[PDB]
Amino acid sequence: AHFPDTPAFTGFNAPSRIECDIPNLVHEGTIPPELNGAFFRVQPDPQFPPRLGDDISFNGDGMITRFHIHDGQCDIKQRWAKTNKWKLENAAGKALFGSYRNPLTDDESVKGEYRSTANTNAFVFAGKLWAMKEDSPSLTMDPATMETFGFEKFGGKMTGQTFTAHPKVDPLTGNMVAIGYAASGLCTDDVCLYEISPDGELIYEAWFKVPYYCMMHDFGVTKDYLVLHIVPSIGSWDRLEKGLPHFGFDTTLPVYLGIIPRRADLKQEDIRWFKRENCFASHVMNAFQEGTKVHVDVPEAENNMFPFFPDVHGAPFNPQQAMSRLTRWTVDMASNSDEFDSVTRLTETAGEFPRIDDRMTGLPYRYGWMLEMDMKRPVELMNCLFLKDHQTGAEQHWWCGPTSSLQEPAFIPRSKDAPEGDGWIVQVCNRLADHKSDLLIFEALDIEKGPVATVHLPFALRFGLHGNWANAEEIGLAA
Amino acid sequence: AHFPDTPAFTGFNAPSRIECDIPNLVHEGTIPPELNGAFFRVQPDPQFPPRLGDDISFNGDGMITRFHIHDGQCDIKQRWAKTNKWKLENAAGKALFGSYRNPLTDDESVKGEYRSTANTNAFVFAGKLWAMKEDSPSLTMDPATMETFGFEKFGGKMTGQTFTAHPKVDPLTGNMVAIGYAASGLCTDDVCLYEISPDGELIYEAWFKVPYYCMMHDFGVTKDYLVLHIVPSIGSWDRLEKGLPHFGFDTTLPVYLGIIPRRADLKQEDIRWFKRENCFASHVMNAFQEGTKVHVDVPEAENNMFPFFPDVHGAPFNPQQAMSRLTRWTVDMASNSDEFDSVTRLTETAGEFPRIDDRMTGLPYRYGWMLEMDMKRPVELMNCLFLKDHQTGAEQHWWCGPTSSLQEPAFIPRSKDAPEGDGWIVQVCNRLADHKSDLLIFEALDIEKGPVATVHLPFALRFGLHGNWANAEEIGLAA
Ligand SMILES: [Fe+3]
Ligand SMILES: [Fe+3]
Repeated sequence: AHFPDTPAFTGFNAPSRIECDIPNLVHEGTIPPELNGAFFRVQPDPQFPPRLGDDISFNGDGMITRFHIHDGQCDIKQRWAKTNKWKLENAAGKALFGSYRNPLTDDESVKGEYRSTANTNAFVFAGKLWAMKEDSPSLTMDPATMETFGFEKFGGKMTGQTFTAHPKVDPLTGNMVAIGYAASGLCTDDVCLYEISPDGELIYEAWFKVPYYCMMHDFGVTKDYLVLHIVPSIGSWDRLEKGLPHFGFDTTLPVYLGIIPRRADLKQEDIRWFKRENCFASHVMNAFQEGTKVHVDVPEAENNMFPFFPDVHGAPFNPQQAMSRLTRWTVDMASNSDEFDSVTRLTETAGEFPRIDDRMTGLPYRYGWMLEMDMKRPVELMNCLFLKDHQTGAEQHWWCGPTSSLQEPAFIPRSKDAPEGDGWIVQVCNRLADHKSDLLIFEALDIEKGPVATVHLPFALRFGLHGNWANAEEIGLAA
Repeated sequence: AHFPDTPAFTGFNAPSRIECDIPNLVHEGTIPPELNGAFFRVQPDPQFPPRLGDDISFNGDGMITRFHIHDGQCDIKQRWAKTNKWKLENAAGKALFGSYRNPLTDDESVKGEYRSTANTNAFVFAGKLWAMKEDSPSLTMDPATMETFGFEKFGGKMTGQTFTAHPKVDPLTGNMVAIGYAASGLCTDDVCLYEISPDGELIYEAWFKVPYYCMMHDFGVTKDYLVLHIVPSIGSWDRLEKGLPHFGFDTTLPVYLGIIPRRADLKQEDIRWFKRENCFASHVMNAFQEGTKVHVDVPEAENNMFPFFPDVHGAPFNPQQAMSRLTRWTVDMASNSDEFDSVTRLTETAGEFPRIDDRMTGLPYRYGWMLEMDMKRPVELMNCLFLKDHQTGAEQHWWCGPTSSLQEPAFIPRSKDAPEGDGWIVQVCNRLADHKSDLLIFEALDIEKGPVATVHLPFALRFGLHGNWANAEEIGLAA
């Protein structure tokens, strides 16, 4: 394959496309013999050169990595998420879909096809692996063999056209809670709220409208509510006609937080929109209720964090204003006005990719992990694992050294009823000087001493998005 | 896996064990659209940590790489050669066989098992892939799927216990010509000569004895003769009992060249042994007859080339005396004495891994390729591809640059009846600074301009041994 000689396709961003199997990877330290399950993660990775001759990172085809940890060893299986795009392009021997979220650039042969790359999450639910991209229904896959099933529309009961890549699991029921924005077509202001039962059946789909179409990438869930931030990374057909990146950031628009009842009978008038000044947030650590209030913890930045989705008024990217710090947004459902009850920065540590012990989804919670950017460290940039204790305020940091960077952590519980945060953190480390990757395993509440085990891969993973652990019994692997 | 922190298992020698599939690898330049077939090569690569806690390179399990070149692209498939050793150790979850060519160090559970790692050649013949190790019958594999069949003993017609990893194909018949040394058991002086017809049936097996047991790694074949050099890298049960490496070099023993009739009716008295002073040679570029003479071209060194098989009298390794240069050994079957007719250095270029256009096997020939060690080049060591023209004397060199090294080249003919050397050279390049490998494709008689195509692998291969091209119709791949 002849790929462009551009930054998105070179160096750390060289196309990989490795499908492989390796058991018993070379490792150092002690892999807890308690562990029996697998960590799934996804990397965008282009099957073919892009039609335009360049592209962005968020547009590579989804390649799924599984790290099966058992018997004190770690194995790898890596396979493509075989979306309709993947299959059509594979059969044609070339790219047929064009630029990111831009159907105007697709070959005529694939008009009316799902454009999903399934490249944003590798999530386990209802005995399936969900390879997820927020512009289409989720793909599903067999978590044991990693074969692909297809797109999931729940027996026709899902009528929305899209499904999130940030599903939540409510611990009170085991339901998956999801959204789909642009639900009636590209750039529409319609959103669906979905709840799926543990058996994988759609329970309900509820439609509503938002203040403006924008990237609704993530959200929070509480017992009673969907908690939906409205942040003006906006897109439009006009942008696409003009050849611009689908999204761009508008610093002149307000930010909202919508509190939407988790109810099949939802009506637009049931929703409360709280309003604040322009800022940027993408991911949700967790949300929870307290009295008549809703709290959501997000990495908040002063301005846009996506250089590839630029300022709509032509301003150059501002890295300093893109620094994000975990911040609690609180709204009171009993309040008179639409003002937030409070906005409170929770740490001065800059970071992103927030995670919790997912058994605390929607509940008051003590611990949060993030990828941290510590710009004071020497470097030759997400260079630390960070843990925040909301009860005491305490912070832990672990630095991966001067020639490495880190990918999103994932929490592994010791047992179903173990206390919050009792378990391990796993995360990919990019060993950039060695052009390879490690899988690191930490004691989840004692990270400063470093990983208790380091699993070496004999090749490099690419930049990853989201990932998750599941125990073996949830994914068809050996007890 | 916990591997030793020793040079044989670290850095470039880190265990890989990658089984993978990647079509349409990222590449630069122009892959000739004429090419339609595959290059197979083998790397020793340990499935498990060694029993002793250290080992040597020549003892890793054989991992087979196939580069399928077609339609102007290159694909990779990499799979283990599943020897009985591989299978037994895989089932046990640990190493059971011990040190190199040393049955005394094996677990009792595998007494009486073939110790083959099938790690020395990946050769195509009779519709099969032969994964070869000279201490046992060859393994065979499906060249299309790369599944393993098992060990080949030709319907019981092979009674020798071993088979070479340097088979030759006689162009006059299409027969495979092979030897097996230590044919009646470890360290014995018995050798078999075998010829196999193009259909894969054993034609004959002929037994003879050699002046002394030694590493009989390679040999030449002419129309009438097996041409067998006797070089004193010697082994013995006593060495093994004393815990020494199986082989060690004895500078006090003479070197012989045996001329053995290619005849099922061979008797010991039919053989002529020519004798010369101590020196070292391992590989054969080619052998051929002229009148009553036999010529064989070998990389000759003054002393041992294997530091891991040390001088039997305790001398430290001498790298200067290990420099090998292509040299013609000529013997006259009509001569009165046992002296060589002549020994003539053919180049001052130092190198090894000699190859020809294999359609010239056993015949007078014009071209030879080698891996060259040019110690005058900057380096931050096999660093050049070398081509010798025996007709004009001309030499070509291509240097892979200051941070790379090269593996064995293989010649690809343009067509069955194309002239000698009309075609391409393929070879793996170790891009050590990038911890990855390239496959290089050269115009076989115009190498100084560099490769016409460079195929990037998204991972590193390990040190390789021998490899071969076959056209698609010889290996079950698409026309
Ligand atoms: Fe995300
Ligand atoms: Fe050899």
